[PDB]
Amino acid sequence: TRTRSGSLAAGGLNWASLPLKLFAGGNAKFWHPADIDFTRDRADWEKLSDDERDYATRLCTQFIAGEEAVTEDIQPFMSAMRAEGRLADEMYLTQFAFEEAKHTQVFRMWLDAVGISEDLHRYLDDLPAYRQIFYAELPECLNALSADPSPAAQVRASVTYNHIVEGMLALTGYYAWHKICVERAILPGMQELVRRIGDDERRHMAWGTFTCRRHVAADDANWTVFETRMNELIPLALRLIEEGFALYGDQPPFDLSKDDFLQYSTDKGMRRFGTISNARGRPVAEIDV
Amino acid sequence: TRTRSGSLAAGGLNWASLPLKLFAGGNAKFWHPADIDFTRDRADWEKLSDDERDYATRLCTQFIAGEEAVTEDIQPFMSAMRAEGRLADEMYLTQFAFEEAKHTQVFRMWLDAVGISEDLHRYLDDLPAYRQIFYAELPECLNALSADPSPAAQVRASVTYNHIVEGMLALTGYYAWHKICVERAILPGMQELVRRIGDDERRHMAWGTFTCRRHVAADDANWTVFETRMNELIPLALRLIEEGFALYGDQPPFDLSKDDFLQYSTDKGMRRFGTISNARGRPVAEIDV
Ligand SMILES: CCCCCCCCCCCCCC(=O)O
Ligand SMILES: CCCCCCCCCCCCCC(=O)O
Ligand SMILES: [Fe+3]
Ligand SMILES: [Fe+3]
Ligand SMILES: [Mn+3]
Ligand SMILES: [Mn+3]
Repeated sequence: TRTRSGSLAAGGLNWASLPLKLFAGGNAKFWHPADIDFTRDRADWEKLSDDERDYATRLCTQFIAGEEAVTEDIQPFMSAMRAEGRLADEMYLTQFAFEEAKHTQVFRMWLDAVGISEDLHRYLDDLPAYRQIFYAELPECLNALSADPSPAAQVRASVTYNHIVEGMLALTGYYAWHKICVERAILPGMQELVRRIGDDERRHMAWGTFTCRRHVAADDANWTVFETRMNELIPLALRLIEEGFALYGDQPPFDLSKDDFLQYSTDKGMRRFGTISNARGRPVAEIDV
Repeated sequence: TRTRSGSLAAGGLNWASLPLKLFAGGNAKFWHPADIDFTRDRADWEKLSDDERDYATRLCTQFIAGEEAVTEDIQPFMSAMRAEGRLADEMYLTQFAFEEAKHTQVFRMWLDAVGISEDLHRYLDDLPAYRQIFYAELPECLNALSADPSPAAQVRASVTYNHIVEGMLALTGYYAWHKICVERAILPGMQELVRRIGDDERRHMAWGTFTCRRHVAADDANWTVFETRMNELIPLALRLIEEGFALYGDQPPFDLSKDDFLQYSTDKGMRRFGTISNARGRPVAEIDV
């Protein structure tokens, strides 16, 4: 439904804007899935116990379905950016979406490398909080942006996507793979993939932080939205973590500590608020363009 | 609105499917905008005549606005792929969209390198066919997919996007930059950018070809759709080319021949049909999955 082109504006694009800096970062730090050596993970995998394989398969399942979900569910944000006339942010989000596709790809390649070929949905059957987040909260909230690209809708969506799903859940998951792999010096392919996905995620989270901060600065009502949505989801995220532990008698393999993981995740969620609240009362110019 | 996850299916993803082969290709052949040396183009640029700069600025304007448009307008196709349950195609399209963003980026960097900072919309004022394609036909047709992800809607959208805008117009534009730059051995940064964008475009067009072929094979009614939409747009594309020549008295700089360019573009459009018509009557298995 088009009238003008952002790329043709006087002065061009502002390469110093956050989304364009992130885009350039993603270009400089682009990594190739074909560069990750998976040829050693199967040997480690076969040496694990049944329980250890079960746990790691279930963690992997949660990951790859989550990547897939974000790949799909990020799309309405691109639409919102277009509605706001923010080409640089739209550009950034194309990279974001591509990266999530590539995350989906690399987990799939790891699964293939370790010999996993069965339907994995069964690993989500007993994780109702997971399904509530990834099959309901995330798509429903993101999809709202198609009809309502308002600052309030953006903030709600960014909380769900960037601050909870990435900021709380994915980071806690990376910590889980850390606990599984590092001290035992196993699964070097997984380890490498997690490092690289982590690196991409740093940018995705920077974008989400930026997005909430600029709306918060512009209108303190958006702080309301932020705080409310965070407080709604933190317990649901924590329930996901709890349900996962419960399936293993709260004593999973790899010596994972339920209390450690709840503390970690809580910290990750809690630390989010401060990072946004600092935008309150700031000239939007100090935050944006 | 989610129920299952494609990434969790028995047997995983099919790495041999066309969209996944293209995705892997795009990963292997990823190019960095920061690798293109632009530091020599300004010197060449300043040696051109006013007329030559005018013509090339207008060609560049058409390009970068077109990249921007496709970056934006590809999005509804991702939605259609999701509706069809085709995760591999969705994945591919994230890469496609990212690449168009990066195309937009690199043309913007070239403009900056040559010292162009004015608002460029004025270069489109006298190109009404351009505006009709890029501001009306392309967004309207693509946007239809949001509400109607049917095979017929997909085919119409793919004709507009892949077969006309890329297949006919962009290819003719690459030929224009070839005529401008190669024999004179100028603008090595432009030349390099055009080669790299060309390489990405080969994949985008492969995807569009695949998409039309699989719907055509599945139902010959989709051949109707294809043929009709092509025949509707070819004259509009040719009018775009004509209007561009007319502004320069049908004798632009760089010794460009109107008749040569009309023949080239016509050939590019015409050659499209055969590539799709061969899918008629074929088992879809010979074309897809
Ligand atoms: C004890 C560990 C429980 C950790 C929870 C695992 C859930 C994985 C969430 C995946 C989200 C991916 C989102 C993204 O890539 O941006
Ligand atoms: C005599 C030359 C006239 C050529 C027409 C120039 C129009 C440029 C179209 C740009 C389309 C970009 C689409 C894409 O990148 O996929
Ligand atoms: Fe992410
Ligand atoms: Fe393209
Ligand atoms: Mn990810
Ligand atoms: Mn392009």
